[PDB]
Amino acid sequence: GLPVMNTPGSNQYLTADNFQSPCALPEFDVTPPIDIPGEVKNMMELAEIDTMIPFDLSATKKNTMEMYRVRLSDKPHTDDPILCLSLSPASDPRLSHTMLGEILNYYTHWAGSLKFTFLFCGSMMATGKLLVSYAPPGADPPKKRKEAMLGTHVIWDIGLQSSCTMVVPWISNTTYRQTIDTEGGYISVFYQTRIVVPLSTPREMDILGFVSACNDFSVRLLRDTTHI
Amino acid sequence: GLPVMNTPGSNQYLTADNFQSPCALPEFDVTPPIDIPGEVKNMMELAEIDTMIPFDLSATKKNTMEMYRVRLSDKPHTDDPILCLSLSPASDPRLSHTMLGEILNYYTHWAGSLKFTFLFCGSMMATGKLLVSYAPPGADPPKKRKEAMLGTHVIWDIGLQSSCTMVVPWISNTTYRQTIDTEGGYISVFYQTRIVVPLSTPREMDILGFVSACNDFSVRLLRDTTHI
Amino acid sequence: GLPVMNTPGSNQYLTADNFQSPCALPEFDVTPPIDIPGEVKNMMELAEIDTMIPFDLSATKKNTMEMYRVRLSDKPHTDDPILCLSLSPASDPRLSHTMLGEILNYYTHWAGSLKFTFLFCGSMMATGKLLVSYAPPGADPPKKRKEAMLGTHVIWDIGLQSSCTMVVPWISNTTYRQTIDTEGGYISVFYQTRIVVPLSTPREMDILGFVSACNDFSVRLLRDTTHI
Amino acid sequence: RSRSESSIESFFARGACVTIMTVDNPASTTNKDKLFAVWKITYKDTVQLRRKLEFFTYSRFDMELTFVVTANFTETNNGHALNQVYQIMYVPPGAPVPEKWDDYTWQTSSNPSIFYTYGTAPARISVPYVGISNAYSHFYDGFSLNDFGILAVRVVNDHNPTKVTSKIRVYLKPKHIRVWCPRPPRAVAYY
Repeated sequence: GLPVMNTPGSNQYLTADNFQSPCALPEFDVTPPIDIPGEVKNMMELAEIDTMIPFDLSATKKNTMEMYRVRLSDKPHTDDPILCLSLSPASDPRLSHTMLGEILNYYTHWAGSLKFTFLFCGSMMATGKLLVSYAPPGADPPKKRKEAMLGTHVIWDIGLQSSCTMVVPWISNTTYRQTIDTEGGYISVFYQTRIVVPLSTPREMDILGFVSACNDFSVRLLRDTTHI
Repeated sequence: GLPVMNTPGSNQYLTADNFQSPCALPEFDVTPPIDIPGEVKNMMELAEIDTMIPFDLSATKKNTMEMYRVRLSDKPHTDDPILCLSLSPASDPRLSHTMLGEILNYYTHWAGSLKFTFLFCGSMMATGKLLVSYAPPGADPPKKRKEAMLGTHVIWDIGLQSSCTMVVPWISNTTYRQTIDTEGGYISVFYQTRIVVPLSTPREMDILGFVSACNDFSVRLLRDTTHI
Repeated sequence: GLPVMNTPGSNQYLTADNFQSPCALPEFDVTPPIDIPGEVKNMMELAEIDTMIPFDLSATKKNTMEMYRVRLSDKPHTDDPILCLSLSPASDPRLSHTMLGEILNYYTHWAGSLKFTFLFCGSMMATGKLLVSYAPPGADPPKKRKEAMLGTHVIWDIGLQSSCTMVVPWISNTTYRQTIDTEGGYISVFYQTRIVVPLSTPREMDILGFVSACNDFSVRLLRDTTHI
Repeated sequence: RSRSESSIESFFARGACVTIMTVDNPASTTNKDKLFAVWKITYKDTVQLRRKLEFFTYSRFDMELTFVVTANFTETNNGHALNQVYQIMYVPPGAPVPEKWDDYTWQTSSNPSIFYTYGTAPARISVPYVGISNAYSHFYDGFSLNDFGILAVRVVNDHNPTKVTSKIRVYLKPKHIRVWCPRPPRAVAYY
């Protein structure tokens, strides 16, 4: 009847396509779905959940709660960072294992703003001030508190607020960061002042760190790799 | 379902065709493009750019700046042309290597108006008059200044304007000139008067020549040949 | 997608069909055509052109101007026709070679009205009367002038009008005449009176004959045969 | 006169075989590596296309790829076989490329794939512009060339005891092109 011409591309299965397929149970009525609470509509809405960053990946400390706290102490008051942290959400083992990172693993380009958090979880009576600094990419992580105070940085008073939060900003020439290897910036924490305390209270506080995506974050070009 | 008949031509790949093909990344969002300045929309908009004509293709002078100037001198005042030039944009090595020519190379018929230019680039104090003549096709290039003055020709005073421009007109019976071999016309330059000068200023001026297409120019039936 | 069924007839090349075929130069712009004068729109508009009828196909007289004139003479005044002529535009060698016939050759049925002409081309002073008679088909060509005068017939006076024209009419039971073998009618010319002349003027006049189709003529079912 | 035949498209838009991927049926006998063939889509081999592109500095273009496959038995022997089927994998930029014949990559969900059964309408897909930047570049004046993915082909019928070599011409044809900053063209010679 109607004259037609099959062009090239006919009879090839193309995984990456979708066309109305004939259904194998056309009579069968499907069970209606219910309003189960907690429907996810977009992967980003998981990247948006602040999760813990394994700061210590020392064979010993890893694979146990210990890989998540930072032993804020009161030992010789050195001048290096308390914990430096490169913001290559994918190019860094520390950040790689996070949830954010887990979703990033399934994509090649992603580009947004990471927001971090540092919940202090030491004595209620303990008190001090730590300097948290954002070394922007291209540069070098600061090694002295001084250098870091010159840069951007919060001066977070332990005693006043148990948690310093802070959204690092989005940047990239190539307006989509590549997950693979090589920049991204850093985040360090400096003892600004020692963590002074009243009575026998231990001189061993700890700090937890979070990370997540902000609304501006997004990913593109999916790429699963998981195999065996 | 709908009865159909596959006519001849089905299942043949025809390089020269275009049909909506199934896309391999239907989910993938493409990077939006920016307003990069200098977008070209049509090849002609390159043919429209006056470029330099290698007047001398002598093995020696060629493949170096020297293949582009004309040694206007003050030696025995001969009566031949200073530089004759056949306007076969493709059938002539001199004009072949130009940009115009480069685009012409990718087509069989083209048909418009070439506009030439002769920028004199000798002393500011130097002065003279050269006769530039358009011998139309079919005829023979003029060999004496006299014959050329009878034809069409500008009398371009060096001293008054450093550059004689002049659009040669479009002609052809076969209202599309064929790039291959055999007419097209000529363009000669005659010393009209010697190039007189004041003091030790050298008696060696030079002249540059340009060529390009005018709005009426166009090409048709593409034909790439480049191989190895 | 859309469910379809290829019916019989698919993938067969059928010379006698026409379907939009993919074009091999979709970018290529065609040269616009001009108003060349003398565009033909229908083959009939050639059959409509009176051409000459080779009355004599005698090996000798043929293949030279001689195959077209009739030696009207002034020899023994016999009583047969001057030139009988069967109107089988195709079934008769004489009429076959004409232009009309040439187009008829490319068809099986045709059916219209032939119009003939007899341009006398003898002395300006010569004079006489010839009887031209249309023997309709089925009958027999007339052999005496008398019989022919009983039939339809013009009495054409040489002296008054140098040319007798006359449209023979269309007929056929089978309302489309078949070109092959067997009727069609005849056309004869009788000396009605001798062709009397003044002085030494020669007693050898001549007459030319034309034939062509009228508006009612048409052909159907094409059939080329030309081979080797 | 009209300009149409020389617009950017009419110029660039033209099917041009850019390569011939060749593979061999997994003849368990002695087939070494011809098992699969893989090619990183790059213009840089077809002088023709290459040249037309270098006429500019920047450009964007949805590339469409057709596939023409051609087989034949290597041994004049009573070569029998059932219509084979080729797998055509497109590997988008920055994705792992198969190594083994049976490397997990063929299975990996990311990669759009094609199963073309021999002797049928030529296969075809069309990746859209995939530059990470805003246009593919043709020249660069900086330090650490762009990608357009990888094609990968492998026969799928396995224990065939008759070697069946097969070429696969790829006919890439730029579509929806747009260019920037024309540059003088390189002499035919250097390539």
